[PDB]
Amino acid sequence: RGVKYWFCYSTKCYYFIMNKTTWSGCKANCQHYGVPILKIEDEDELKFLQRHVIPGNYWIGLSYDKKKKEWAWIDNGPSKLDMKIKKMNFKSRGCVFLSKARIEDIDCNIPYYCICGKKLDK
Amino acid sequence: RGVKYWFCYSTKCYYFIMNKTTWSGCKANCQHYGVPILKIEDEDELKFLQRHVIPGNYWIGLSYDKKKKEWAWIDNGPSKLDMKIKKMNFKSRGCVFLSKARIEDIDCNIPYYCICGKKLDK
Amino acid sequence: SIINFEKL
Amino acid sequence: SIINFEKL
Amino acid sequence: IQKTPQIQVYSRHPPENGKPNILNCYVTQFHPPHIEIQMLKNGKKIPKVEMSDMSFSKDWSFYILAHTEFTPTETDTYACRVKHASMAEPKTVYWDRDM
Amino acid sequence: IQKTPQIQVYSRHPPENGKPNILNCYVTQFHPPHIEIQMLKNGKKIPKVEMSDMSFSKDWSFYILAHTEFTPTETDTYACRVKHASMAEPKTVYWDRDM
Amino acid sequence: PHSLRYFVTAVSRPGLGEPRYMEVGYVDDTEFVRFDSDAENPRYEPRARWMEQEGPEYWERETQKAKGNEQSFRVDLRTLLGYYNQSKGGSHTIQVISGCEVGSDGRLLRGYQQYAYDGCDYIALNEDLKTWTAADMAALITKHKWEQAGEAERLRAYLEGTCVEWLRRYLKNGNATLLRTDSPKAHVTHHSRPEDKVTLRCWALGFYPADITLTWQLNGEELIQDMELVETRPAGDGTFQKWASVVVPLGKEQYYTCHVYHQGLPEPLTLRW
Amino acid sequence: PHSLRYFVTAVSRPGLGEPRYMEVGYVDDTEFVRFDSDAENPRYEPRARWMEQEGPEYWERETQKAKGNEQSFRVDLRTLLGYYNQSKGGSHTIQVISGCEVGSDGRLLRGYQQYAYDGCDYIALNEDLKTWTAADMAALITKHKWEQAGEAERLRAYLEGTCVEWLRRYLKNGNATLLRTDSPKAHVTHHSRPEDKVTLRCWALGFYPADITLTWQLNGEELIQDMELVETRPAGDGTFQKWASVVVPLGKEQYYTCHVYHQGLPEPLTLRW
Repeated sequence: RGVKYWFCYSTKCYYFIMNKTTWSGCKANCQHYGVPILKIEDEDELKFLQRHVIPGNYWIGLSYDKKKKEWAWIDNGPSKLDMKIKKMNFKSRGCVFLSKARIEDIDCNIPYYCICGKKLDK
Repeated sequence: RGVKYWFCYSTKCYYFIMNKTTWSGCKANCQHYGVPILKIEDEDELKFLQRHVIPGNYWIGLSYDKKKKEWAWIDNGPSKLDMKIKKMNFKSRGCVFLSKARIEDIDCNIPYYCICGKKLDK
Repeated sequence: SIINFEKL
Repeated sequence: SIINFEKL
Repeated sequence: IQKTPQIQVYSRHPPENGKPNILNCYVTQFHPPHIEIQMLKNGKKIPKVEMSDMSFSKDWSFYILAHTEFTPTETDTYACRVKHASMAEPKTVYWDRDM
Repeated sequence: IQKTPQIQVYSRHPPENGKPNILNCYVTQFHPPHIEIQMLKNGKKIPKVEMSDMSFSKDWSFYILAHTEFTPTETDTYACRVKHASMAEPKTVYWDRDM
Repeated sequence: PHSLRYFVTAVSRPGLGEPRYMEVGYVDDTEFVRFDSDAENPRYEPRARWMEQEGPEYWERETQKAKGNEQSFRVDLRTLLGYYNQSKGGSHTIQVISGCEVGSDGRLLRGYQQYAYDGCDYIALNEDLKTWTAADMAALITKHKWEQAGEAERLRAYLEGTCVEWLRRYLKNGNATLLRTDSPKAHVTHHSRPEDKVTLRCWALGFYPADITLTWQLNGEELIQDMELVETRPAGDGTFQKWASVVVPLGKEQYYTCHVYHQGLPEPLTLRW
Repeated sequence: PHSLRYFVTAVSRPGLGEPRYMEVGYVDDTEFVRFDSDAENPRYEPRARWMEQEGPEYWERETQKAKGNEQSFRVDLRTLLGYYNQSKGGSHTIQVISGCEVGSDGRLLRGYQQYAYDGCDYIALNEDLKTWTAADMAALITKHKWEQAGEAERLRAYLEGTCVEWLRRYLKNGNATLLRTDSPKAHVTHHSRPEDKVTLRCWALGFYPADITLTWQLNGEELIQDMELVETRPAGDGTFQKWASVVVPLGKEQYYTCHVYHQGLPEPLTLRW
């Protein structure tokens, strides 16, 4: 089955899976339609995303690394996004979601919507 | 030389030539970078364009046809854009431009900026 | 007969 | 001690 | 908005036929907050059950715990029937000691 | 905003050496409206010239017509020097009967 | 069809007194009235002969209305200065366009009011003639205002009646003018050039109204591409001139033709060198 | 680190009297106070033993503050009903989150106030603790308001001092609790299945706090993909349980391992059937 939708913005296109899954849910789907689970590059892109998105929570490629004692993006690369909204350290686990007004850390096993980001400029 | 910039929105990408030319100026350039001189499909797309654009006038694929006694788009196809802002008939010539708050008919030989539209969904 | 303008 | 809320 | 609840019918301590215990029906991730939860010891209602006070998580979805002392075995089948807007029909869920 | 002017130094009636006439310097498509226009009959200023009243087109750019009676030929070279913000140096333009 | 368009200009000028204020109105494509501040005696005077058909009250009426407007704007220059956050040391410009159009049936086809701050759209009423479209956050401020103040409502009435109604009078006050048509006189001129080629020039002069169309073709198809062209210009005697040229292989001159389309030309013109 | 989070719930209910109002507060991950409207005597009572260390004035103080809030909201339900353009016949919900956090050094790490209308973000103060982010045009209305009313300014003070300050007391009022740690008891269970395969289940029970991590690996790498998992659940006696299972080729059972990471486990646990 599945309900999906893809839309491009600036010099990147996104995939919006309107089917609830766990964090791994997207990561999988995402790479299965061949599009990494989303990664936010700068504050502008987030604002866009928060205004475009349909009311609800969406998983994004940003989870804590039980190993790397720290948070990292799906491409394990850096972001111009200065977020230090203090999250998951001391001792336990991961993940992050988006909504039209927030970006927040919570259990990776909660069913949310998916966002796969594909930087066209490749 | 030339100053250009390309940015995608929804399921289409655009080319924004920040170099003043006549209507033919774009039509040419546009097809030379291989992107038809822009065509507006619906009111949403126009709003987007009027808000994204940098302050100034831009030519778009919408001119009068001295032959076809009437206005038509570059693909000589239809538009869901109901514009009937009354323009150029009785007897003489053509073209249209955009700005962050208007869509207007004027001489085709005035130097404005360019907009080439490329519907990705192809 | 130009209309009379409302302030911005 | 919950803060006291301002109206929407 | 409208979100479907999630149910789990598990017990406190390891299932031991003939020994008393407590049966939990943890209904989470739903909206509107208006919800109705029941426990069945075979298909019949149960001692009106204790309704833990409701709350919600960062995500805004609501949570709640319905619990009622029970003595399992192979006696009867226990379940939890959750009526709620979001859903079409009353979704029920059976306990599974081995779950 | 800041836009560069456009100039055209043309005459009313067909250029006829020794016959009087009128020389036009049509400065259009500029901004700010603050502009300075001059006519040169060789390089020297001319009878302060008549400045048509300014206006602007749908596009917002400004227009204006500077005109001054003149008798051409091969006598001298006529031009129009336009000072204006937008530009770096005073852009001048020479008449071209054959233009 | 016919129109009545008023063009407004307000320009502040640091250390040089009150902003300069100009009000120019055009019927179709003709300046029938003017109002300047700087001018000795700022009297909303006429620019059309036929405008003599208006008594001293029209003049006087329109002159006060104007002095009024002149004032609203100085405030608007100040208003905008506040919006954007710009000092009192900078020159700025306000541009407005008010008017309406009617078809053969005098029935209003399209009316409008459009603003521009410093040569760029500020805000403009929509075709719907009830909702506005803003250029930037600043305009939003004004839009917020004008929305509650039901400005678009009041401007809707002006465009339907008032305007269209005045747009009737004027037309009668000078029909034997704003309806005249002068036929574009055309010809071609030969011009030698480097490394052997040639420039054929197509002239159109003393025509009226202003929009005419000049194009070159080669064995059938238009050379809308690779042909120089100038913006239609004013001769000075109510007429307009314009030309279009093109470079052609010397000797093979005759294979080209010039086309002149104009509302004075029942049939388009064909020229050749 | 430590936090103080208050969770607000307002729900209108047509033909059933005033909206229902609930105020629940949590320290870190513990409910230390509650305030319901419907309840016989709406007294902002305690849910934590250590909260006995507060005289009758704290209670009384917090109960009036609450009854006050309860009121502001009924108005807000009405406010929003007006914004969106919805009738008096519909049930709606307001959700707020107020609280703050401090690091080992009690120095405020992150504070916040977040709203949600009908299960969806309405508006929320930014990390900057001075600017807001709205979800829809409706929120913009409120934002416009709160901006001029300098609300974010006033909310900035609460989060820095007031909150963090109260967040100190409580912690001392019951340190010997909000710091306890129960070790997850773990084990695996074998289960037969169709067409020959098997389900190994990893159990973790009676642990505290709530976040623990359960994962299966195969010869080194985690099977974060193709492994069932349940949401951590509450046993009912302050403890939490959770399990994770996976299907493995019968016979080849030993090639799998279960990993338990928890702040009570100095070292992660390793299990096997």
